[PDB]
Amino acid sequence: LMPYFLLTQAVRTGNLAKFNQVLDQFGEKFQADGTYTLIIRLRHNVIKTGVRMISLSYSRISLADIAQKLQLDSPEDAEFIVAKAIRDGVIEASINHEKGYVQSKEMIDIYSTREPQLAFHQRISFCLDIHNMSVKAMRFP
Amino acid sequence: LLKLFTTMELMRWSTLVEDYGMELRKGSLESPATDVFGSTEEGEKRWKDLKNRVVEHNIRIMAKYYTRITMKRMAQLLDLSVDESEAFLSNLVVNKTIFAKVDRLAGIINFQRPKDPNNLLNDWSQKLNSLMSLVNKTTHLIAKEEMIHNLQ
Amino acid sequence: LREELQLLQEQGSYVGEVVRAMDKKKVLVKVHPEGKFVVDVDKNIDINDV
Amino acid sequence: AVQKVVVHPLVLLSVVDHFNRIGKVGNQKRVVGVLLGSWQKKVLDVSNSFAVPFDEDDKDDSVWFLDHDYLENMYGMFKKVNARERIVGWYHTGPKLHKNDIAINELMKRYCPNSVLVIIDVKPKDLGLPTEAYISVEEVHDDGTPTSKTFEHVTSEIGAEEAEEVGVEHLLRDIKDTTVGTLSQRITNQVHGLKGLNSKLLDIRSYLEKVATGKLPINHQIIYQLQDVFNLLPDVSLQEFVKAFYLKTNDQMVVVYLASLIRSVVALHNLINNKIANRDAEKKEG
Amino acid sequence: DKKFHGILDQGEGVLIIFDEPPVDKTYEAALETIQNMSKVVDSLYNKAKKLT
Amino acid sequence: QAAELFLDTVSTFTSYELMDYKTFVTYTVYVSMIALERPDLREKVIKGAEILEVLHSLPAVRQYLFSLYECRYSVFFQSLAVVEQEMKKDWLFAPHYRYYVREMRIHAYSQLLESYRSLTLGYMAEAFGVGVEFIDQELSRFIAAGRLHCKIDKVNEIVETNRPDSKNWQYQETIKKGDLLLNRVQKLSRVINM
Amino acid sequence: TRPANHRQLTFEEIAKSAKITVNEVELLVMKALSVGLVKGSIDEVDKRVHMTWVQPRVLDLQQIKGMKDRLEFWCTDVKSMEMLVEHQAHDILT
Amino acid sequence: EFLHAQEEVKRIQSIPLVIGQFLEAVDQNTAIVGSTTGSNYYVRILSTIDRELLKPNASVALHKHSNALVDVLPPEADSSIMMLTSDQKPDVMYADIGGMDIQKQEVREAVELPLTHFELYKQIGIDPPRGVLMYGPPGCGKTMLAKAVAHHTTAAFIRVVGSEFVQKYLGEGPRMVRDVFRLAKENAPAIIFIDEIDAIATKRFDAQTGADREVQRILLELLNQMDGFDQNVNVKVIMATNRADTLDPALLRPGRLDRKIEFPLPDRRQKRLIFSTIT
Amino acid sequence: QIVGEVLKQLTEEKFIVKATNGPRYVVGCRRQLDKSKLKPGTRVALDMTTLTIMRYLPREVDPLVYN
Amino acid sequence: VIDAFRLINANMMVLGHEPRQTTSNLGHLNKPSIQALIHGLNRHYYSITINYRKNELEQKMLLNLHKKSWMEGLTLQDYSEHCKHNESVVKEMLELAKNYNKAVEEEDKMTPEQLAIKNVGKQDPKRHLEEHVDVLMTSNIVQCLAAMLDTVVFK
Ligand SMILES: Nc1ncnc2c1ncn2[C@@H]1O[C@H](COP(=O)(O)OP(=O)(O)O)[C@@H](O)[C@H]1O
Repeated sequence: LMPYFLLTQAVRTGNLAKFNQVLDQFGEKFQADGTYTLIIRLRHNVIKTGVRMISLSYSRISLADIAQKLQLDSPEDAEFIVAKAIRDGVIEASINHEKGYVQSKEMIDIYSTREPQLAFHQRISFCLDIHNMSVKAMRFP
Repeated sequence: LLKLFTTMELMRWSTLVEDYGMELRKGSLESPATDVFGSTEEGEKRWKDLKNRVVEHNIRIMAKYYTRITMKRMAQLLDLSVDESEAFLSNLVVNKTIFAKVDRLAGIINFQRPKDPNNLLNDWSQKLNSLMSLVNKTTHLIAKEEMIHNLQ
Repeated sequence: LREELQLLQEQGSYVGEVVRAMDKKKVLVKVHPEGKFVVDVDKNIDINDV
Repeated sequence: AVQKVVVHPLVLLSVVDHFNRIGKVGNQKRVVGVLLGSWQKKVLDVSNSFAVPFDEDDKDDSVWFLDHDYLENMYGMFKKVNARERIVGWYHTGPKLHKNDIAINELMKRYCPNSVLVIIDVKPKDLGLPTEAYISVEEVHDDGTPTSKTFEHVTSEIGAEEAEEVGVEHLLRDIKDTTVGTLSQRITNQVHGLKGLNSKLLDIRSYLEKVATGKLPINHQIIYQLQDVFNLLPDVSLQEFVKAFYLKTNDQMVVVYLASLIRSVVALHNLINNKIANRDAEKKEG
Repeated sequence: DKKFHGILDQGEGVLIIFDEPPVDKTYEAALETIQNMSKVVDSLYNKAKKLT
Repeated sequence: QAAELFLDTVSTFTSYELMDYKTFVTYTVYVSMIALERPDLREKVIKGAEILEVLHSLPAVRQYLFSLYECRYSVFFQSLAVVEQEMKKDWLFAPHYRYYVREMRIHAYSQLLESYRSLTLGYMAEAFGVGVEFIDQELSRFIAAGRLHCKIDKVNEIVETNRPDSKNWQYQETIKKGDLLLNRVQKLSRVINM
Repeated sequence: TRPANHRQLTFEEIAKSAKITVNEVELLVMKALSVGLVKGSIDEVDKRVHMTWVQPRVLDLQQIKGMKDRLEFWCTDVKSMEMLVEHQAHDILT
Repeated sequence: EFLHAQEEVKRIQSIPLVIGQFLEAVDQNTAIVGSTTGSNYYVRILSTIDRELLKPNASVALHKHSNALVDVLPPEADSSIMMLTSDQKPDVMYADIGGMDIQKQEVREAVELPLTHFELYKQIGIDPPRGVLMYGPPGCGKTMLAKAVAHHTTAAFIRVVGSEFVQKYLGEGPRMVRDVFRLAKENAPAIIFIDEIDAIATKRFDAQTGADREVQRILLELLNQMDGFDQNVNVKVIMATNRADTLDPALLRPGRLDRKIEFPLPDRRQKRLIFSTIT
Repeated sequence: QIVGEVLKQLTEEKFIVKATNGPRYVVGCRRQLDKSKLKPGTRVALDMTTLTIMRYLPREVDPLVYN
Repeated sequence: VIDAFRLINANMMVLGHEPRQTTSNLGHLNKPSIQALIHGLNRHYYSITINYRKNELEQKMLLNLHKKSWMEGLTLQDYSEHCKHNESVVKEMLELAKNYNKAVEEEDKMTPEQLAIKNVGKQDPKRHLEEHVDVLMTSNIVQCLAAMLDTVVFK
């Protein structure tokens, strides 16, 4: 996990050469585990992950600023990346071809308080399967 | 008195000084009237007292009628400018006579207390029960009138 | 428990300080409101059980 | 003149039994007697009943007879045994009311100034109504309407007599008309509440349809005055739900966290205790 | 020091004063119940009885 | 925990154990500064008469403590750097990158931007030291870290905070704990039936 | 006619209804509140008047079809939702 | 059906209760209670209520006609009034008193136990005092020390009032002593202050006249409660008397109450000090 | 009605009323009356049989000597 | 209590006593009170069996009409007292939290039933059982469903 720790640090930072070097050093175990194709996929999706994190960080971030932050050096590439993030739906960052506007959040609506209970009311389903298991497993003799 | 006591009329003192202001110039005896407003210094002081008095009266009657009223209309109704109208509004609120909240940058006012959801749903349920009682009473009334009308 | 409540409607039991255990299944007892109440013996407890 | 009347669960069955016992030979379908009780705080209550044999003829509804001496002796005995009891009204069966009611009221009001009429449905149990109350008002039908009889229904609600709970519980002891079994009982409550709402509102819709057809006389002068407000009362605006999006949804989600989860956790504790016990028993039996 | 109920919107050069509803302490009380009714029990009990 | 059991000003010796009573007090001040920001801390530590006396004994210590209490960032940041330098010269330097100055300024920035909605970066920079770019990068780094509940409008250079209501934030806390305890009960469902 | 179906009594709607000017709207709605026609809130940013009536009158019994239709709409909605919750509740009620 | 039956049998009425004090839970499904009119009888204890509020000698609730254990009333001070929580209230703080000391050093000694120091009572090996009788006249107030101290170190303060206690509620006297002792035990910062002992409560030289045996039995139960305290907690008990001569030896003997303090007359120098302080 | 004193109000529903001659009971209050009219330590009237508060009454003391 | 008996002459006791005749019906649920036993009545001849004329046309009338709740199941009552009721519920279940805590650290390794019998506490797992939590949940869901049913009726 120490090289995995450095991989996490590289994912957060957005740099390339350092983690490429450490992969060339100790990537054979990654190949043995069978994730090296995925390893390169992370190596080139580090920019996507950094874009998600910086979009969560900022409200209206400049495309030039995000390109400089994640080593894109290209306004058009930054625009393409934010387009790809929004079409993937991982983040809510939108595009305004004027300067790169992104909408902010809003106060809580009808379902924003109800989605936790809707996604969590399986508690009674767990209770009923527990009770049925008890019914199955209360043999007296 | 009949005009200026009740029914929340627009007490535009500019109109009143001629509609009901004849006591200043000539009435039946006009002697108490000339003592009050016909005087020069104390008379003008009591004139200003009528002016503000009717300003707060208009503010109060507007409180129970209009929730949000635009600043220009409120100032025109109070026969003053925006700053004077807001100053008198502050003078009322510091006395707690009216429940008023104003956005000064937007210059828009509100007189209704924010309804807590507890009592909001409570009055909703009271409305529901009023409707239920109305259903019961209407049902009995129409059924019995139906009986009387098919007694043929 | 409801039947116990109905029994307690008749006070349930009465506290008695036993003094004299006579041979003929008899105990004088003392009850705080009044005092001595000569009475028989129960079936679960013999004369000597007193 | 009374604001409202409240009927006890004390005289209904007595009236029904009186009907049953005096209808053995009198098949007029018309049981007429007096309901005695008390009126104290604009709330009238009935504590005792009495039936008198009574024969009618359809000819102008003026053929009848009673035993007034016996009825008055009954009232004197009832007042002697219980002074607070007084004749609160007179009752007739046969909810299809005839025209002798005015004469009966005129004759009996010497016992009660605000004479009222009570109809008991011995055989009918339509939805839940045991009886209906009637107040006599002949002071002009309306501002711009001709003369009429116009016996109106003073609002009636079934009261709660004391010390009858023991008897009714012992009597039924089979249905348990209480909130027992809370969840299922409230489900049944919702069910028959919806049933009653649908039936009554369907009756109101039928009354509106029949008024539109005009086959029956139209008492619009109170009908629209009472139903227009009902219809226009704004219980359809949903922006108050917008303002109260967490109307209780916070309580809903805390209950999901703290009742369903708590039940699941306690059931899990019971199951794992039982599993430990069963495993230990299976391992240490021999 | 929570002596006032507002937020200073410097961009608009104003301060938005808001009437804070304090009846929402049920939220925090429920969280405290969750914490002191689950943490103190689940970990301890099902780490003591790891084998079942 | 350290603070809760360490404010007790009952020393076994007048000057021993932790090298002094003054060093004891410096430990107390550091621990409290890590501990909280500014609630009735006035009535918890500031009211301490021995506390005020020992801050009289140590002016610079009194200086940064009163700077944090008064929320005057211009002197606060310099004094906080001095505090970090002092902690470097101390073997109790375990929070070398977490809780020397970053956590304290996380608390300070929370305190500042709360009761604010949109405070400009350029003016908050001079109200909080100098180097508008330095404050901008610090805010970006700390928002990435997770605290400082706000966002940055870079095209206009504004700090638009997002403070949840009492209901909203506590709701968020409850859903987080619901996630943790669903994980717990799923682990316990694994424990059962095996 | 509109049971809060159109609860936005804007100035233009008021002008269509009463062929009255803008300044007279204030006095007209004041007298309406005084008599008992409309008792709702009166705004001026949007000039919206909330709709509550507590002084009913003749509803043109030849036009009782509208209220009959609204009442039967309420009946259909209530019965449909009762049947829907019965469908959801067969697992207990059946 | 069985869930319906279970939720149906859970009615237990319990609206029209009456009060008759519990003696003690001998076992489960058996008990002994004493009603308000006496009539101590053995009863059956239902499983609805148990040890959670079934403290030994606290006043409880009973059914109107069944006298059965239904509920236990938590509060104890207002059962017979006799003062209550004079705590959380500065009436006269401490140094504001005009009597300066008289001694007041034995009284700071008496507050040492409320002023924690129960841990320092051990280790050092000292045995802190328990009973403080002040056999002084109304000079010094004799209650400016108990209205104070109770606020100097936050602690509950009770007037008790001996004259009121001797009354028809002599059978309930033991019970009220138990209740007030329980109120004190509930709050380790508490001090009992009893007044007007000398003339009415257990005079030892004039023979028993009628209800004097009731007073002696009440004092016996007070001794029983103070012995059952046995330094279990840090609450304190102080009587205030004008003359301790008529007092019973049982309270007067060491091992129950030790510290005798006399609060003398204004002491002309101290009197001038009092005048300055009040004025 | 029997005469007693409000020994303890307990709560809004149940109250402690002590008869002048011994027993105190946990009773209800009269519907028309309110707690502000009942108050603690005030003379009241309990129902003879059902044992519930029926009316509250003022009291008086008299020295009746050399008046 | 409605107990009916008969007074007897002196001859019934000198003949074969217990005038209760030869059948196995009046021995069903025949529990005379102690005072009745010590008195002659309810002991002279027998105790009479009671029965209630629960005839239909009468009993159906009573059950249908007297105990009447027919459109009263439509009450909404979302938060009339229920916000503070939920506050109190949270406080009660926090007490339950402390109780179930106490139980889980009691949890002794000596057949915990042995510990529990002598250290009953009437806690959430023992006496404040899941039934009370179910009552709270039923109240909440009943108010929820009434509110939501009327919300969908509101069209
Ligand atoms: N500063 C003070 N110093 C001494 N006594 C005071 C002071 N202030 C008030 N007092 C008096 O002390 C009195 C207490 O008297 P009291 O309690 O009746 O005496 P005893 O306790 O002997 O019965 C009060 O009546 C009050 O007037």
